[PDB]
Amino acid sequence: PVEIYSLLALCACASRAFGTCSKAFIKLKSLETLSSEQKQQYEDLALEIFTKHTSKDNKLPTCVATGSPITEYQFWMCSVCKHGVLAQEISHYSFCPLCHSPVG
Amino acid sequence: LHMAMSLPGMKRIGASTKSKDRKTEVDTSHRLSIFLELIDVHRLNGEQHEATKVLQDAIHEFSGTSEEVRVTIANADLALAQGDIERALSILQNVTAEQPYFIEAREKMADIYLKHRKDKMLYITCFREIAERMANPRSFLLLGDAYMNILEPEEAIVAYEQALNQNPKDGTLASKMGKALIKTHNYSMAITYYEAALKTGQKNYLCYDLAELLLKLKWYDKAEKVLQHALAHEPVNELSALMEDGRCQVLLAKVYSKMEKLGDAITALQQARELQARVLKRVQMEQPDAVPAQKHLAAEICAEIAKHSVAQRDYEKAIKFYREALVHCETDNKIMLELARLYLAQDDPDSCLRQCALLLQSDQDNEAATMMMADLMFRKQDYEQAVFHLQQLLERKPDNYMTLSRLIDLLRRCGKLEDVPRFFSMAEKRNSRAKLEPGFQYCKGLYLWYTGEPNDALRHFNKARKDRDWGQNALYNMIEICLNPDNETVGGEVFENLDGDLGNSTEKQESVQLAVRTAEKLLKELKPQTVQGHVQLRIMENYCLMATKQKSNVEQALNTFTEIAASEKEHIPALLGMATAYMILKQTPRARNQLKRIAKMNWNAIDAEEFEKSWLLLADIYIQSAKYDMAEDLLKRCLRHNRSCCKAYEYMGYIMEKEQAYTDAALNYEMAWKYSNRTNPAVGYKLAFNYLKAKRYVDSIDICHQVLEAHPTYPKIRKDILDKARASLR
Amino acid sequence: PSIQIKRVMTYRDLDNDLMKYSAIQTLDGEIDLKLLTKVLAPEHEVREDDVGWDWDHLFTEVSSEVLTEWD
Ligand SMILES: [Zn+2]
Repeated sequence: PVEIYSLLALCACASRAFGTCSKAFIKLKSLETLSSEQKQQYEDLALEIFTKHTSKDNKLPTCVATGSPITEYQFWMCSVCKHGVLAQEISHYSFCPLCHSPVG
Repeated sequence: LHMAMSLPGMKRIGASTKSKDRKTEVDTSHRLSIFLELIDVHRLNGEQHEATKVLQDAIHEFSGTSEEVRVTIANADLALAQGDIERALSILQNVTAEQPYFIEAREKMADIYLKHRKDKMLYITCFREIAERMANPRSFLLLGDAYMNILEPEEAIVAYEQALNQNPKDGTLASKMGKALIKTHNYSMAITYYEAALKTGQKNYLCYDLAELLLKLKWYDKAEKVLQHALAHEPVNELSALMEDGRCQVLLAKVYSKMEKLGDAITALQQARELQARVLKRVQMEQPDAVPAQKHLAAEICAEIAKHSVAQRDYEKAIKFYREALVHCETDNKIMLELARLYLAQDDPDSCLRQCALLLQSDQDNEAATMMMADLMFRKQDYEQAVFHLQQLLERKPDNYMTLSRLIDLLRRCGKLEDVPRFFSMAEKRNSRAKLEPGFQYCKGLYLWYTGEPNDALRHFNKARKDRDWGQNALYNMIEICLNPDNETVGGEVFENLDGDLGNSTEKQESVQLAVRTAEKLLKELKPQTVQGHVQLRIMENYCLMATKQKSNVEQALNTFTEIAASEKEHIPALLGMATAYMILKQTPRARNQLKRIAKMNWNAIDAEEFEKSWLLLADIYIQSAKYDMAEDLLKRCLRHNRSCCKAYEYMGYIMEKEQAYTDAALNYEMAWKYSNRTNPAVGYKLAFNYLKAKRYVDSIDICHQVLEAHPTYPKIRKDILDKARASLR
Repeated sequence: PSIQIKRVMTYRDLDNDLMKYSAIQTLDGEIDLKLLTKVLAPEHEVREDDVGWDWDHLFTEVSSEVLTEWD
């Protein structure tokens, strides 16, 4: 969880998603596998971030190529990994991005 | 448990056991605990059928009782044992609000939804039903905790507010409000809520919370005002009021320390000390629980008083207050370390050694205690045993790196760097990724720099510049390397006059400009935290200005160094900087007088490199003024305090040349040539010449070959040395 | 190669990385996120080229790298 939510918080900070950034530090601090010094570091960094800026912010199958949900009903599907890729990004890959099996 | 079965009343509670002994009757909860423990033990024993039979016995017996729901929970647990999710869900769904332990059953419902099916909406609706069926603050707080677990802070805050509205004051619940508001990082509304609370009929606990919050995000004045308003209460003898006043006084002292009022902080800490003394007197009989906590708080108060006295340079009262704090709590390693550090500061080796021995008895590794004891006994010049202590600590804990760094420094001052790499061996043995550890990288860079390969040492340092702890020291070392890579005497002119034409290469000036630019870029990376850090940053910025070789910049650095020296008395780095500024600007007599003053003070374990630079520059001045005797004395001093100072050995070789001590000059030049990693062809030239004069032709030829391999174009060596040595072989 | 050339190359190499990764290393240029960037990975480590992953060759590669890593 620590890597997941640190990456999520970093993405939120780099993408101006401070609501998700706060939702990320909440879980990051609440994680039980962290040292007290590490908790203090996370709390101090969150304090600096949220004094700088406001904390308040502004299932379907998932495309392997770009993580966006596959809205369209007709979509390219892999023959092995059983995970689809959008019709606008199928032609770019000569093998399935998830499993590197041949496209087709 | 089977013997417990035979206990009276442990068979069908309510079977008309007319013993007329309704004082030792088996409590229903106790009996259910016995049965559940037996079921769990049998399940661990593999008797699944027997455990199920006992569970059925419990269900049959306790039907219609308050504890019966718990049994069903255990039954649901059995389903979780069997993996039948739907069976457990139905069993817990049978639980209704009227029955006791309903909250536990529905919480288990929610946990099963969350862990297995991961239905966040169902996980929410479980606690929503809990809140709706029992409108109590407990249910609403549980719902808020659920939302915080699903990471929906806004609805969690709404639920918390509903909880604190169901009971308007509720005491502790109000404080929970603030913590919730402080956890979701909604700081502005948290401040408003604290102000609203404080405005009416609330006790100073919310005052403490608001003061802590204001301190956290840097509004010192408002925190001080709130603390003073809350502390204006009369000195009530109530114990709780005493503890509240003590903690508020401590926090106000921290506020004053933050906003730079030392005397007020000390007065507040003294008042807190008196309050804590009263608390310690009362609690030993009035509250058995708080005795260790109050003792530790008193120890912390005394430690803070002593630290601020140190900040005021009142060392005796600092020692007294550390002794008081240690009396309050003897197991505080940090206070012991601070006391040892002050004992070292007061130049009292005996007390520091005693504290180090006590701390090492308390804990064998205690890296910092090893640091202080090793430094103390290095002051005794017992190099071998201090190296032994550091080596034993490193061989016991190869992961340690700061100990490794201090070992590298001690070995460099001992001139025994050859043993450095082997440690790396087991440093690499413990972890295959140990080469990626910032501490190991920093130590490797330090070793490479001390052996005389600045570029690769700088590259190794680079990988440690991003460390949380090693970053600052790594940046310092990169700045030092870039500003002056050749490790020559800044402002010295004993050899600069000998380098009249060699320094005319424009590539040297371009490299100097590039290094200065890189150092200025690195300066922005540094983030000083204390006043000492800012002083160090200013000192090295002044050094960077000096390296720019701009007369206006040099004079500005001179003025800044003079101001810093006036600000901090007897500051060795400032004295060295201002003396170098006088030297470069040709204010030579002023530099001579300043270095005469500097040499009077004694060497210390913190400013060793500044001391060495000062002594080297003074030796430069003396040699320029033909004062060979005292220059020789100072150079011997510098070599005594460090056994691998290449410049000192080169100066000694030059001195022995001036007296035609060809053997001694050859030895010194050889040592300098070895420790410089043969990157200075001029030193090799001098060394080969000294061998040639001493009639040692083969060694002269060897050194000439080494120099020419290092630099095939280095002139005046083929004929003036090599050819003459070759002609004199027979 | 000239020693000054080596020094210049080292200085340029050191200067490169800071401005290379300042884009995501810091927020707005004043807040340093070194605490959160520690979980990221090197650029080249997250580059994958579109090549078929047959079981045998992939297994041999991962086995070899595991054996090299394992000790
Ligand atoms: Zn696929």
